[PDB]
Amino acid sequence: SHGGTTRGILQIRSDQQQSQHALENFKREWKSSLSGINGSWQIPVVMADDIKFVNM
Amino acid sequence: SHGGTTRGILQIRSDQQQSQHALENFKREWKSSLSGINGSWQIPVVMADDIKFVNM
Amino acid sequence: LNYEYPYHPSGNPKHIDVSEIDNLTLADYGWSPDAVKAYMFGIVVQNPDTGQPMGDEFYNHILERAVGKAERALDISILPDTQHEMRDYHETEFNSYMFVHAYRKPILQVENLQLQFNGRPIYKYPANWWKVEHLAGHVQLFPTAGATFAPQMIRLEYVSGMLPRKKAGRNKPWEMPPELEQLVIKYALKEIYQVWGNLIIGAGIANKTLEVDGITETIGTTQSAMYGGASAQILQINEDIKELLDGLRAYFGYNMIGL
Amino acid sequence: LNYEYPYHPSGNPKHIDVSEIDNLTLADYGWSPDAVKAYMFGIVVQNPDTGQPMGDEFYNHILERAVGKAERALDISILPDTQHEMRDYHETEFNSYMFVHAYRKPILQVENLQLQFNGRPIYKYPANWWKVEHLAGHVQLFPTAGATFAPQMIRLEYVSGMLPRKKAGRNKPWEMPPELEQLVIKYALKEIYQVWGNLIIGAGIANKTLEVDGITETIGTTQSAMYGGASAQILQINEDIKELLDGLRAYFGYNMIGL
Amino acid sequence: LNYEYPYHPSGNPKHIDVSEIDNLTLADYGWSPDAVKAYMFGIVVQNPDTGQPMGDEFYNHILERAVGKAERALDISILPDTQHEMRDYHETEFNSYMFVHAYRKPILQVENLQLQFNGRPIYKYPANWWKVEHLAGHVQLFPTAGATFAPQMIRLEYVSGMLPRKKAGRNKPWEMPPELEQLVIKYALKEIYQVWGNLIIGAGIANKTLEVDGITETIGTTQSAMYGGASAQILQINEDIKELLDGLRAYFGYNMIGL
Ligand SMILES: [Zn+2]
Ligand SMILES: [Zn+2]
Ligand SMILES: [Zn+2]
Repeated sequence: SHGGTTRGILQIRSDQQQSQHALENFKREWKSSLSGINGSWQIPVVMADDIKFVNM
Repeated sequence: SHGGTTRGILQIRSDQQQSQHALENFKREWKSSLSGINGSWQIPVVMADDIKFVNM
Repeated sequence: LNYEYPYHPSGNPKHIDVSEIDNLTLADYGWSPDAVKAYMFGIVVQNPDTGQPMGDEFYNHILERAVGKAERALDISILPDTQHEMRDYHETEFNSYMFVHAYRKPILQVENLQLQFNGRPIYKYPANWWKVEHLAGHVQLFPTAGATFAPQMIRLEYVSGMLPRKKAGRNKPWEMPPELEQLVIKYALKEIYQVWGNLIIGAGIANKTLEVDGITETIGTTQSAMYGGASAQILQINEDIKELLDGLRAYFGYNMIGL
Repeated sequence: LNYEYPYHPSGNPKHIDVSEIDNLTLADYGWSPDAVKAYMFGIVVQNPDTGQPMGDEFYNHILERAVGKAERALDISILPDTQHEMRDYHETEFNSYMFVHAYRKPILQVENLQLQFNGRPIYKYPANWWKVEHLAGHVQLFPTAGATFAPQMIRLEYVSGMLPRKKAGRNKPWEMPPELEQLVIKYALKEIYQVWGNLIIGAGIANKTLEVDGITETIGTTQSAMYGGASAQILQINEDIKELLDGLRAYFGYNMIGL
Repeated sequence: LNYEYPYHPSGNPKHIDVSEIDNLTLADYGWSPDAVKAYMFGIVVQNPDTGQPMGDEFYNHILERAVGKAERALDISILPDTQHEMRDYHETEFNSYMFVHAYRKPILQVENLQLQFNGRPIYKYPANWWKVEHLAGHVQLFPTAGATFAPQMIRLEYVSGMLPRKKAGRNKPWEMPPELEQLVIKYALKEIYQVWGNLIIGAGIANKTLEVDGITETIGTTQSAMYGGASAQILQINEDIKELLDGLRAYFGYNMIGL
């Protein structure tokens, strides 16, 4: 009813944060490739300096 | 039907990546020595600077 | 709605005429020998024995290669050009509103989009279906109404590039950011300083003294057995490049693909 | 309530006229050659052989690029401009009171907001529904009364930018902070010091002595084979930039998106 | 469709005539002694005792080896050449639309593609089936209609290489990037600076003083017991090479194979 169910945070890190535009078209690249049943078994390749997932 | 079943990545690393020709005749050295029942219990010796296998 | 056919004013507005892409030149973006020389105000580069100044040919040469370096340093298309791509069908992205990422970005406009078989158009999508995101390099269809991949099913023709900005200090997503111009300048300047740094003194001189008939002269110089005569300026320019590339690699995003 | 239609006085108050955005200039924000020169009080930049001082053209050029660098260094829009966006439908955020984050911030005002299909307005939301948060760059609707996404359903027109502050020492969320002005100054100053640092002495001189007829002169200088003549000032300016950017990256937030 | 047989205009467009590959020369790519000398403006290389300048023969020699080094530094084919390959059958990739990766890239065009047995063609694939990706080096078939491998079943003839770019600042995927030219230049320049760095002073001199009859001369030089006379320039050129190779190794991809 009220909680945060959020599994965790995907931390991507580089010399500077992406602009909001860059991040929203990265969200479009993500959802058009990986969401739902249609994307269900694909794996993204990402070449950021470091990638971490924090379990909450 | 659609997934990546790929077990993992064999990372071999040295001062520079092999040419495509070198890599394709390394694939021939590999398959002629190690594939199927015929190769099933042989172990390759490799002298790369470092070798890693990433489980996916 | 009425429009020049491909250029539906919501999904694919016209930003350039396919004749203007031939008419645009480096000087229209401010990349000119005078622009480089301005950043070396109070310096002149000249042949020490011949006295003749270095010609603008070398400046324009250096500038064209600085643009090439900039276009690989950021995964972008700077000068307008017509791109023709044959793109693979992939089921996930074809199902995702026919998603395709162009190889070159920004998109100035899409020119053609067809599904084909041995060059025969199987279907030509109405231009009112085309959805373009210019800075992202994304094209999609929103229709008005045995294998996961197959090669070269989709034919895509478009113009990639940037237009020179129309206002001071500001750029639209299809217009060049004001300091990518300065980045290309800095890249040119870094080579011109390497040229000039040879000529401030005679070859290989790092100290000199001359004494004649009670007159003495003695010069120490910015050359040394380690550092060349323009080391300092090149280092500073490298700092500026680092800051500029940080900012511009924040403006353009991280590359990604789904496998 | 009565108001100029889009500018509902609670949710979308008018902060600028769409004619004033053409009338505003860099000098209205205090970015002027005189402002740069003030920070180099007691220095003059002049061609060592020709004696002519460096013209204001280069100052304004540098200032425009310093503004561009500042607008990428902080993910912000500084000079007022009209932004037209076509935005994707996403079910989570559309359900979250039609939440959209603008690409450019601050919002000075929202100009139009529509849900559309091939350019046909499907619905035009009453301006009394529009909720704007200017510094955040957030717009929402609070109505008075088969897929999770679809491309370019939402059409949003707005003005992004900052106004020059109306009081000393203070700024509203849509007004420029007093020291972002100083940051753009410092960026200009860092290039002008690179220019001036070439001209304090003849090219490549790092020490000199002259002795003639019992008169001797000898000068050591801030140039060296490592450090250029204005290294120190550039280093200090870099420190000030670091502090300013820390503060301003605390004023503007961290970027985030939900996937 | 009508075309010169192998060069189906969608899948295998003709980019060069097999007579022009003999007519192309290094100078057509801008690799010329004058181009090197331009980057050493204000320097001349000459025999200290004989006075004769270094001949263009050594320049062209160095340039040809700089091209060879560039072709191994990036896993690429630069100058057009006809490649004839006999390729292994592998079941996974033969099932994957007859996928083959060429040893040399880019592909300018495919010349022949056959499945054979002791040199006898078992099948010759219609040229309208051939799908070529030029910069990737990939060829596939899309047919119009007891072991996992066997040796040398597939016969592939093609031209690998790059054409000189047709527009300033721009290249197609089969055209040479503007700064790979500069990379080959830099490689030549690095050897020519090693030659020139021996001749600025007499052999092994790192300081000199001469005093005669009240006249004194004294020279310090960029030579030392550690650093040679052109150490600085070579270091800078190495920096430029590093940046160029970073960019070009982003343009060409990572190598991969499935085992
Ligand atoms: Zn992308
Ligand atoms: Zn935000
Ligand atoms: Zn490859």
